[PDB]
Amino acid sequence: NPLELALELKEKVEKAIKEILENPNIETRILRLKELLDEVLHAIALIPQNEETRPILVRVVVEVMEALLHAVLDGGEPLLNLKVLLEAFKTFIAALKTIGFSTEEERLEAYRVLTLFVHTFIFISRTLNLEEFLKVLLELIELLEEFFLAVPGPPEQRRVLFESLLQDILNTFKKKLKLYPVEAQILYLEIILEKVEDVRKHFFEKYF
Amino acid sequence: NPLELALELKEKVEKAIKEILENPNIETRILRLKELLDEVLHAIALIPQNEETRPILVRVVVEVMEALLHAVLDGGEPLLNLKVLLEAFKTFIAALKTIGFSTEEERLEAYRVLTLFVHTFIFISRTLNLEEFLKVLLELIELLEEFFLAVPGPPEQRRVLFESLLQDILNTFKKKLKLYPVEAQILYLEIILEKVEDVRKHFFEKYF
Amino acid sequence: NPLELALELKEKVEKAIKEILENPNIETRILRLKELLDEVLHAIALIPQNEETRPILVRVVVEVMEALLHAVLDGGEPLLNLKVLLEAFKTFIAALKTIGFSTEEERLEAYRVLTLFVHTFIFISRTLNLEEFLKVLLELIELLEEFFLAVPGPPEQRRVLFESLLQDILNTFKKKLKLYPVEAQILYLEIILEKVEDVRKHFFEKYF
Amino acid sequence: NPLELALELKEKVEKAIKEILENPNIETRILRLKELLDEVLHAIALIPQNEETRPILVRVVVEVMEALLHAVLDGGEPLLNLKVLLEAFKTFIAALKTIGFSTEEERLEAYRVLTLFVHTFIFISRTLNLEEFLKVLLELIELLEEFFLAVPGPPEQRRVLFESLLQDILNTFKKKLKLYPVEAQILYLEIILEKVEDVRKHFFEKYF
Ligand SMILES: [Zn+2]
Ligand SMILES: [Zn+2]
Ligand SMILES: [Zn+2]
Ligand SMILES: [Zn+2]
Ligand SMILES: [Zn+2]
Ligand SMILES: [Zn+2]
Ligand SMILES: [Zn+2]
Ligand SMILES: [Zn+2]
Ligand SMILES: [Zn+2]
Repeated sequence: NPLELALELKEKVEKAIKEILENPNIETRILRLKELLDEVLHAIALIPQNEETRPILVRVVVEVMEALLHAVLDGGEPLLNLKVLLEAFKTFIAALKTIGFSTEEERLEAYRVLTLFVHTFIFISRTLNLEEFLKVLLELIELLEEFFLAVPGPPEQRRVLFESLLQDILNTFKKKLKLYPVEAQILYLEIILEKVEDVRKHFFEKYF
Repeated sequence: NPLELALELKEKVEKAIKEILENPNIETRILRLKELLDEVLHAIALIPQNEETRPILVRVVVEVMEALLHAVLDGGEPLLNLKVLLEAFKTFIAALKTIGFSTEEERLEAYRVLTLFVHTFIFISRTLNLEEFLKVLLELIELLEEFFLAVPGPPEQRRVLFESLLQDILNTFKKKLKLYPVEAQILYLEIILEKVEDVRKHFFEKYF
Repeated sequence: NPLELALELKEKVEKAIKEILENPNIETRILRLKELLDEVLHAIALIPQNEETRPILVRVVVEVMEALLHAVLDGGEPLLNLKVLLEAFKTFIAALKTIGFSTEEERLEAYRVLTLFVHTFIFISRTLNLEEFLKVLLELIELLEEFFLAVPGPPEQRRVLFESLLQDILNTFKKKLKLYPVEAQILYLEIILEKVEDVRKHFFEKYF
Repeated sequence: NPLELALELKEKVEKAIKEILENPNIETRILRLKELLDEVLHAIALIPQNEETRPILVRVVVEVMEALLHAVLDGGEPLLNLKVLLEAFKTFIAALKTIGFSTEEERLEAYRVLTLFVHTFIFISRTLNLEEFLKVLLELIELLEEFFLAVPGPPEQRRVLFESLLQDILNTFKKKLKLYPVEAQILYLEIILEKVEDVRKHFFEKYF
């Protein structure tokens, strides 16, 4: 019966998270959390999927991702943390795709997780230099587009959240750029604005 | 149901403001209030929006902005406070645009908040020197134009309030300018008068 | 047929300007207008060139440049706006060179655009410090020389307009310099006077 | 009959483009587009060449290259996309040489595609470091020379477009160099100016 499998997977994930959080090494915590996320994805892949189990899997994946975000916020080199965050976010999108969403509560949970991820990524990536900043920001924008193409729902919130998150990214980029001479402003502002306009156009063509 | 979500968001914001206010550090209070404003915006973004929730969201945003203005008025460096005020007020326009306005009470509350913001900004920016003074006054005028383009309503009040606020800004600018030799008067008076004339022309073309 | 191509280019530019002006972000407006100028230059390059098309190309370029000047006058950091104005003016000179100039009406339109550019540049550059002021003023004088060498016509107007514009620049420079102690007067006044005398001598040798 | 072969090749290419654009992975999209371009070249190689088929082949090659440019603009490591762009542009030149050019419309289409390629390449290569920037710019200039030697036509447009593109490259190079200390300016400005002067001299000797 699928429901019992969902409960046993939930308990297994809870014990695994409790074990991993106990470890003193922060980098070890991050790596084991990423591996746990991948194993959770493979576990959902095997479990039968239906109405009742779907919210259970959604919640368990949300707990894993939130725990990983909190752990990656504690310590570590910023670049390694950002790369692990990107890989984990790709796995998160894949898990959300295979699970599928029906109820509104799961949609709101995923949207909250996305907002938390965006804020955490911006906060961590604040400390880098210019080139890595631009690279990670472009990767974040692309993954944002992929996630908004992954979760189906009403288009109004789909538009509002995308606009708000792109505005957050632009504000952070401008804030960072104001620390550099006038010449770099032109180049990097042009690059970021063109990328944002392109992704906005792609999304607006999609939802129509 | 949207209403219960509105109430619960209100309560969360109330204890959030209460907690943050007990913090001893001033700069921490300002920064966390700005974070709370942004998170509130993202919260309304997800909250289903209809007739009854609209006033509740307007009230909670008004309380957050008023608390931030009072906290900013207490202590801190002038320029940093002004920049945080500008960012938070831009977020305020974004939140008001997302919410939408129907009733007159919400409109009057928004106009009162705008008046409070303008007076506080002028009072704080009084202490700076002419270059930063002129800069902050210019983006203050631009953000005034954006806000008055954001909230729809009757045009007579939208004209009278704009004229009064521009008069306040001009009086403050003249008061500050009267401390320096005659040469600066010409240049800076010309700059400010041209800017205010241009924004007035833009608004008067808009509402017609 | 060249005439139909000129008309379709005109129409494309009009909707391009209409779309661009709609955007809320000021910096995006400025950058996209600069790209529109460059693409207009490239389009004119391919367009077959003859009598009737010349006025049409002169108009469309004039409208694009005027819209960019008005947009730049609205908002933005002074230095970035000035630099974008410089590159746009270089593109404008190149476009005027490739188009060719026969009729008097197009000449008067080009001279009016040059006067507008000079006044706007002076007004915007008023707010900078001495070093940036000197740099931007010297670049402005050099591009003025290039433009007056780009558009052929009767030499009396080419002399009178050059003298008037140089006088405007000198008056603005003196007005700005009167804010600072006596020592800076000697240095920067000497630099600007020598530059102006040199460019005047070059032009007067040229037209003879 | 050659005409039916041209239509069937057109339909095959449209179906292939539609299939490739569907793929989620961006790098796969780029690679399959490049392979499609090469296979298209081999297809025209076998296709009998005459008057009516020539415009059809020009159009289909233009669509393939435009789709590849748009896909390359979406995502990927900049250096990889630049190298793929260089290889695809070489293939594009070879295809244009094999097809031949008689009508003016095909010439204008090819020139527009060249302009799009130059702008996209400059925009993408903006983000690299100094040495890679210089290398890719030199390869771009060389391929520009080859393309302008590939498509025959009137020499006036051949001159104007070359001058405009070289000016674009020089402006971008100066803009990037303005981010670095004074010593690097000398060396790299010298290298780029000598290269562009040499290629201009070669072209001017050619067309005479
Ligand atoms: Zn795996
Ligand atoms: Zn922590
Ligand atoms: Zn936010
Ligand atoms: Zn107080
Ligand atoms: Zn007042
Ligand atoms: Zn160009
Ligand atoms: Zn204006
Ligand atoms: Zn092959
Ligand atoms: Zn795209």
